Amino acid sequence: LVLAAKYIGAAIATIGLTGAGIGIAIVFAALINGTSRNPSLRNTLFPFAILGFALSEATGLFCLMISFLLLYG
Amino acid sequence: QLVLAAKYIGAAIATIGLTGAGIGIAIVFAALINGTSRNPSLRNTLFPFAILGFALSEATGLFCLMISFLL
Amino acid sequence: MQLVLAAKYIGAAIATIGLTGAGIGIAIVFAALINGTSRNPSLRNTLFPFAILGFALSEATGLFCLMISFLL
Amino acid sequence: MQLVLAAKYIGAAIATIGLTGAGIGIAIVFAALINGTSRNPSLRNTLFPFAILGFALSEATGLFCLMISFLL
Amino acid sequence: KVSLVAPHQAIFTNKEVSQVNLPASSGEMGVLANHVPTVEELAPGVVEVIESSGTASKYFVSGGFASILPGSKLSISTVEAHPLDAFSSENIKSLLAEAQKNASSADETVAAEAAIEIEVLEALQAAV
Amino acid sequence: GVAFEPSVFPSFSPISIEESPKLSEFELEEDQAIPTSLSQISLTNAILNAMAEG
Repeated sequence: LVLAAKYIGAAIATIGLTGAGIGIAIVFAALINGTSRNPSLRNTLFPFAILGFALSEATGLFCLMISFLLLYG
Repeated sequence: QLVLAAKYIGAAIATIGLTGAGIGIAIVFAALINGTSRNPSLRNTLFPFAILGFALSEATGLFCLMISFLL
Repeated sequence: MQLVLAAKYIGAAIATIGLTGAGIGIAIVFAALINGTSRNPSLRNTLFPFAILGFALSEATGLFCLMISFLL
Repeated sequence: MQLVLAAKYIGAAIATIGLTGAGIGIAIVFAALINGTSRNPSLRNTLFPFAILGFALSEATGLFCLMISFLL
Repeated sequence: KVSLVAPHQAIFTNKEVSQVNLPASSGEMGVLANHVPTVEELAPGVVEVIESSGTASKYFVSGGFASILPGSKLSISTVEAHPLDAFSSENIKSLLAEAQKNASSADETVAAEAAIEIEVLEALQAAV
Repeated sequence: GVAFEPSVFPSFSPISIEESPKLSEFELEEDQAIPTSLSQISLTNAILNAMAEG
């Protein structure tokens, strides 16, 4: 029962990838549509896209650590 | 073996709440990036609402991850 | 009681799925308020009272669902 | 009983999944009220009666779903 | 506070109004006390301005650009602005019948100009 | 109502109407003709005011 529960722990915990994958596209859609309005190119919108993507990707990295720990430790 | 098998499932199904916390950080940043190009919400003003709004949306992910790692 | 202890750990995991509505709810009110304060008018009043009172009502679902998960 | 005690913990956790509809319902009415108040003047009137009455109808789904979870 | 200035005379001129509903291109929007800056195109509809109580004056505008300022100012610049009582029902039927028969009957800009005149005449005749 | 003076009025083109400072404050449709339409309408409006004053 202990060995069978470790394999299912790394699969049910991967359901949180929908928020991290769609979050990178939601921030990129507003930056691409706003850059063509003249003239958010150098910095401004380009600098906020790198820092804004790290906050949305923090949920995917934290959820993946709990799934990998059940199969190794 | 029933108590040890239930501890692994307590942290896997509880991680499904990351969809609201992950998409919430990008939804607040999408409206601030599109609104800053309308002249001239740059220094402060919109920067204080985006920093305070992102911390309130991230409180759901930190609270849900505490009950899953406590098993 | 092996069956009672197995259902106690599984109760805190299925009840935590409601964080998607509470997590995305606080960002929906902040996205519409940040895009409306940049043009007509300010952010110190009018929309400031609705953003503080609106975020407290949407966050009640996360606190109520977390009490049943920690007590089981 | 072992079977009756295991089903009670699973009933309170599966019923907590309905908080996504109740949490997003309060944020949906707050997003339209924050953006609609900037046009003036539906802050203290007009949309003021619709925001208080509309939030009570969306909150009825969360209170009815939470009663069956605590009673099981 | 409105500024309905046409190309012949001044209607509102000074800021002494309350509410005004003018048909725009998107929808039939109405300005309140201090509307937001939403300068949109005005379609051929009825531009009624409520004066405090029920003293509204229905002005059939021919289309323009309802510009709104951020300091409680509404500039409704139109080409022609006449009242609803300044039009006859017998003379309006002659222009609507001639534009329908001339549409899709020739070439150049003769068929394209008849389609816009038939749509503006049908909206003014239904609001009597 | 007795004397006059020769004045002048400038007219912007289509490339100068969209490159203003507070040009994005109004709800203008970018899909339809809004920049070229506002520049062409200003030339006929300024010519009618100059001919009436002249």
